[PDB]
Amino acid sequence: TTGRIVAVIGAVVDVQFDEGLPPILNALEVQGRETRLVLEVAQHLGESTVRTIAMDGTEGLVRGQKVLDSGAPIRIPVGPETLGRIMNVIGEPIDERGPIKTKQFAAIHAEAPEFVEMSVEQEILVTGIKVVDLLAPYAKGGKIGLFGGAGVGKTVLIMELINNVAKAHGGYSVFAGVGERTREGNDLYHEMIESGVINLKDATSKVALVYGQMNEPPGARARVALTGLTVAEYFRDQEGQDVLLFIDNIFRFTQAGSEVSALLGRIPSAVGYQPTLATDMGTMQERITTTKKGSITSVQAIYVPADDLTDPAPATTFAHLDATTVLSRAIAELGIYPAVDPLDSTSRIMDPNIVGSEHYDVARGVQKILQDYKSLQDILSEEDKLTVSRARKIQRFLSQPFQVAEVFTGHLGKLVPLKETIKGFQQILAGEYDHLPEQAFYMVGPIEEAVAKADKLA
Amino acid sequence: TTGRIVAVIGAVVDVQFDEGLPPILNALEVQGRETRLVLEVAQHLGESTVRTIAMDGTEGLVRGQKVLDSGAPIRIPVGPETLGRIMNVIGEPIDERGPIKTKQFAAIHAEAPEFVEMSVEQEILVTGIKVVDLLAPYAKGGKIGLFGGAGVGKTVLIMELINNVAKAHGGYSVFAGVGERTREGNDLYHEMIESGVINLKDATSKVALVYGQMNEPPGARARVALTGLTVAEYFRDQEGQDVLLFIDNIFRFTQAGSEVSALLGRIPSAVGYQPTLATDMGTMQERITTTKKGSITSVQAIYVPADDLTDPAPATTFAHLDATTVLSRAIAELGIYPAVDPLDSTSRIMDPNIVGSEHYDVARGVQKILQDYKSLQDIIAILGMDELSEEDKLTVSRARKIQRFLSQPFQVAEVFTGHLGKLVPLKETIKGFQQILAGEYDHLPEQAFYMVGPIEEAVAKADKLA
Amino acid sequence: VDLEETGRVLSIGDGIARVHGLRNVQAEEMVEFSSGLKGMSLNLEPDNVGVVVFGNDKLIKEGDIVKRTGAIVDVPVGEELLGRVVDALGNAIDGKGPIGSKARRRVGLKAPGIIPRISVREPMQTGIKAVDSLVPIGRGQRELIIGDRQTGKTSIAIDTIINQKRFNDGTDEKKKLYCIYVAIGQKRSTVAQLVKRLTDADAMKYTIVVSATASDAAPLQYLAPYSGCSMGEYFRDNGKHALIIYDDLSKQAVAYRQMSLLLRRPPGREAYPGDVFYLHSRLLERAAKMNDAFGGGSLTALPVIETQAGDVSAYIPTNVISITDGQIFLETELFYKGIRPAINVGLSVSRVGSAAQTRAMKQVAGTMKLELAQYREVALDAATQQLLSRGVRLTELLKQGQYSPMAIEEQVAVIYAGVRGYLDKLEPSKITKFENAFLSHVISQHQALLSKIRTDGKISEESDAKLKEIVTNFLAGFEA
Amino acid sequence: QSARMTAMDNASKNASEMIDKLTLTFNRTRQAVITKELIEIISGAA
Repeated sequence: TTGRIVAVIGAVVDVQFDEGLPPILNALEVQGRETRLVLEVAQHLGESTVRTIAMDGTEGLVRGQKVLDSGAPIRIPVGPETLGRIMNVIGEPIDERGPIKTKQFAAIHAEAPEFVEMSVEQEILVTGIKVVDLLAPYAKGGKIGLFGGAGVGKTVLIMELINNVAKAHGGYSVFAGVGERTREGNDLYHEMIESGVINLKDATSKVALVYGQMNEPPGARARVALTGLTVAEYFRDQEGQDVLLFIDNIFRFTQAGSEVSALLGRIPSAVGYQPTLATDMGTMQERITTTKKGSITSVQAIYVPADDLTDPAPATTFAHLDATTVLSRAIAELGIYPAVDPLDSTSRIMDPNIVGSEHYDVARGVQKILQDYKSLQDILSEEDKLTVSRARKIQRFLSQPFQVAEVFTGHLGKLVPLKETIKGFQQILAGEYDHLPEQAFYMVGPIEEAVAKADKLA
Repeated sequence: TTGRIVAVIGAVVDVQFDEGLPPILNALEVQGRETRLVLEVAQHLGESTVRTIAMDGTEGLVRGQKVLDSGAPIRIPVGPETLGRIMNVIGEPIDERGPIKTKQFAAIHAEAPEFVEMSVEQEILVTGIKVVDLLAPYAKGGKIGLFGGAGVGKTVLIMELINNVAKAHGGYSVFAGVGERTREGNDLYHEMIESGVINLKDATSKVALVYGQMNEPPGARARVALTGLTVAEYFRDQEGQDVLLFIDNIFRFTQAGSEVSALLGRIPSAVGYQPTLATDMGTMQERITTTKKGSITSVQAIYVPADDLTDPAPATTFAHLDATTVLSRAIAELGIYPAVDPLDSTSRIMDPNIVGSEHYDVARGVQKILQDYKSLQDIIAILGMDELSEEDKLTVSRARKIQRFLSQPFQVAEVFTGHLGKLVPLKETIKGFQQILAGEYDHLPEQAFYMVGPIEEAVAKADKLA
Repeated sequence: VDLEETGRVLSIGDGIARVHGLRNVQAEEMVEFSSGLKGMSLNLEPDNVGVVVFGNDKLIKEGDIVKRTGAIVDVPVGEELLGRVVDALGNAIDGKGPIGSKARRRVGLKAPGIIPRISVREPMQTGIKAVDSLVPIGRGQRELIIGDRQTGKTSIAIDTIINQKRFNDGTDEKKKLYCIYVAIGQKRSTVAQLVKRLTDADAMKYTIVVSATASDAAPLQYLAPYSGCSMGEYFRDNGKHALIIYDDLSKQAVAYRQMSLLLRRPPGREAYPGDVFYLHSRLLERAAKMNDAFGGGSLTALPVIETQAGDVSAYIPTNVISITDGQIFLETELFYKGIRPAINVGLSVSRVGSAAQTRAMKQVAGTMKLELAQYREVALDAATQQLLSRGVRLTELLKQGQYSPMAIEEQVAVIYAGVRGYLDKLEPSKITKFENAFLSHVISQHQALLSKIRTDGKISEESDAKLKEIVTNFLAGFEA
Repeated sequence: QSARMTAMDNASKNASEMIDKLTLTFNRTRQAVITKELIEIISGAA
């Protein structure tokens, strides 16, 4: 049915319908405008009028302008054809390559999996990255808080994750830019092309891109994480995959929700956040989980407002996180890449019960010896000298050449299997390689290459 | 005649009347409830409609439900047969012992004693609690307030005072439970049966109990203090006798008011409180008083939200008191019980012309050394005591011994301290702190002064150590 | 058409539906929406009824028909719920089919007054040494579990549930403890993992799980504790004993604050409504111990509160402390050091539990309480050298793994060794190893003494002298 | 020299614990200021 605009106040538009009203969350299509303008129903105001949030600018709108009820929430292209493409919150291509020709479309508002669909199986999603797999492993269906600003190799880590998960497991990735800076959205796209995770010439792309740029209205930036989620849900629920979902930034998801709540006249809660802060977060996060079909695992870049970890935004987000990856400038300036702080990064599945007994012991041994090395930095005996040289070789063996940084450097990038990582750090703790030099452990893959780097350079 | 309910939201019920409108404060009776449901008229809204506050839950009420005007405010039993009994906000027996057959009733709203009725008599009431007796003594017929955050020692202190004052007292007591633990009422009731201050077989009971606890909706919690007061007012005026009134906890009165105010649609005041916080408190507190006609020694436990003494509730309560005992969480965490802040507890009778120069001098001397210790906390927290001058080290050592000698085992807290309770005569309290200030025990270890009664116990304790 | 029994939605979109009609609806009556959602009549106004919706409001539209149920908001109760996972309304979410419960209780029923009660006297055994010895819990008591995120809060509750298996396998209904775990605001995966754990431990059969998770509407999270509590009261009022865990009340308060701000009620501290204390007070008051005339049953509650950075002085933490009968405080710093359970002994309190401790435990734990209180200021001269030596070994006995809660007599045996001085010559780093070796010895060899302590609830002179010889002879046998 | 080493080790530890305590007070105050200002604005608007 066709309604009529009765109010326009910024990105808030009221629409009157003569017959049956569109349910809350339904997408409405504004008639007679150059590009596509979607309005999402937020409230039934009474007297046949609904209040909506606009997905694009509202300038030029006239009272009485015709509006079409689509019959459903925002529906976007889902399938293999999303891989390598960039779409917006309403599923339109924004890479100037034409339609995204999927054989299915899906609603962006979808209930989180039910209790009966839950998997109790705790499984490590092997990334093939030594720092991560050993000390702060990712859990299938889990959420990982990615910390650190820029210049700490964030994007290269992201691209290698996409590369590795597709290579090792056979699962695809989805990148949701929530409040994406248009300049940085362009950079990321072309960097992904260079690394090979996006291929413009064939169907081998490993990521689907979903962008909600900063200059878009609150409604668009609030819903774009859901759009990305919906693309990921196809690969899990229709193709049985272990999918990766990147959300850059989770705070900007919260911020956009606060702005939408403000625009709808809802009274702000503590610190100015929306009263629906926790439910806004929960209805989104709970869709990221392990089910019987597969799993969506999510890496979420975290901004901490005012560096206050007790701020409602990070505090509410932390409730949903299972692990952290802390990218550090101090680790970067030491030349160790990835620049992951091996002591600050933690994981809930670092447990002798979930991961192997062999996994837990070695990782606890690596943690202890790195902390003890920092203790001995202030100040040695034969036992202390042995723990110092062991730890310095451990610091270097945590570094890794990436497959994504192969054309830039020329150095062969490495994907290291889990058991190869565990036994590598196990052979250093035992002092089996304290017979061999130190810098042979810097920027290598499996331990067999560190032995060969000592065999060649002797 | 009859009214009809037109609106219900929590404790607030609007009622329309066709003939004759009940004045503000009248008790209305809701028809058809299993247990008596009283609505108190708060406002006239216009169009023959009144806004009321319920004294019990409003679940099950329907628009159009009949309401009758009782022609009076809430009236409760008052007199000798309230003694040994427990009543609720509306004066109903809640002890399963049948009717309270008093000869008289009284409205729970009465006007405060006038200025002409005031007594200026100021006589010390010795508690046997060292901190109180020394620094901020209570007065007979005086208004006492016990300030404290969650779990710091308000109720233990009020219970120790009931133990130390009431038995030495010759008269009646009234305990009003206001928005506190129902199980604390059960404890008190049965302990009073065991001790015999409540007798179920005879007319010899010396205590009347009134309860409206934290299981109650806010209308009940806002009014139950008035119910308690009314019972005490009778004993003060119509018997001209010395009355003790204990209230745990009077903050709950103001908090309940905040809950109803939110439902009445008032524009809120600071920190979300009712705009009427101070006047509501004044109209209630001004009734809790000694008059020329009779004495009320009142002790009110005063909860402190988020430990914030500047919160409008506790902040407005101070000026209603003659003596204040302010408890501190920091002090409790150091192990000092009772957790009294010796530099934030005051009394109107702390006056050399009242307590004598010796008492006054030792008190002020103790407070000086404690304040001198306090304003060194910045440097001590960083560098420790070893950086201070010899002069300052001496003041720190004595202040720490005084801090400990201010602690005391309570008869009531024996399970928690592990020590037999102690009650110290005033003269012994003065002498003990006098000797410490003089440096007579500079040689003794600090821990010797911890959790003792008289100073001799600190000497004996040090002798066992070395 | 029937404006007395039915109404039409006027507006919806702030968690509240405004409904025209329903002239005969009661305050706090459950109503039913066309879509199948339930709601509570909150606001009775002259021209409309304000309805709180127990589900997503996308499912309600202007014009939708709303029907009276005639019933004040209630839930199914009974033994049929044992072994089941239900949502806040008591509907099965575990796919195990219909729940047979015929009886129902109002979720908002006021707690028993003064007279129906009696002092808590019966032990509610957690099987956790630190708790049962130093912070004892009685049946009827409310004991707050409080601490920062990931400090071991839920683990306390889970081990307590698992512990009851030994009584529940018996035939004496008075000794049994039926359990209710209320999940509020949690991840669905977390709850699923929880039931799996309970099932593996054969504890699910005496447990009801009520779940309103992170993606459930705020009014469902608000409701969940009250629903679970009513399911608990069924046992309390049937002369039996139930234990309820509210995990957690911080998230419930957040849910209520959402509802309250959307209703435009005036906020105060941290934007919470003025009735946020009452929200928790009316709930926890319902955990109670009943006198014999009322059947002698009980409901024990373990509410959970999450602190930010160890700050117990904040609004919601202090509110709940001012309600419960003590707290178990879990500390991040202790958890970080490897102290598990991460219980701060000195800061933890049981206000009413000592009367609900067996005499056997009362004995050895009172002297441990003394020996730890004398250790929390000395933590070298010989006078304080003994106080430090004893305190570190006692602290080692307070360490415990998960999922193996201990019989009270087994707890009394291990604490006995440290208190009487059978660990003094052994090094602190080897106490944990000694304990497990000592426990398997007393279980395998001396069942007669452990059985007698369990039955008598006391260590007599015969039991004390007999136990003296066993620990002496094992200490000589224990080498490395 | 031993005693200075000792005292300064303890002072640096006390400073650390005070930094944490003060940072927590700072951030509670920081949040409270924002919340209070907003409640005054909302009350004026309503």
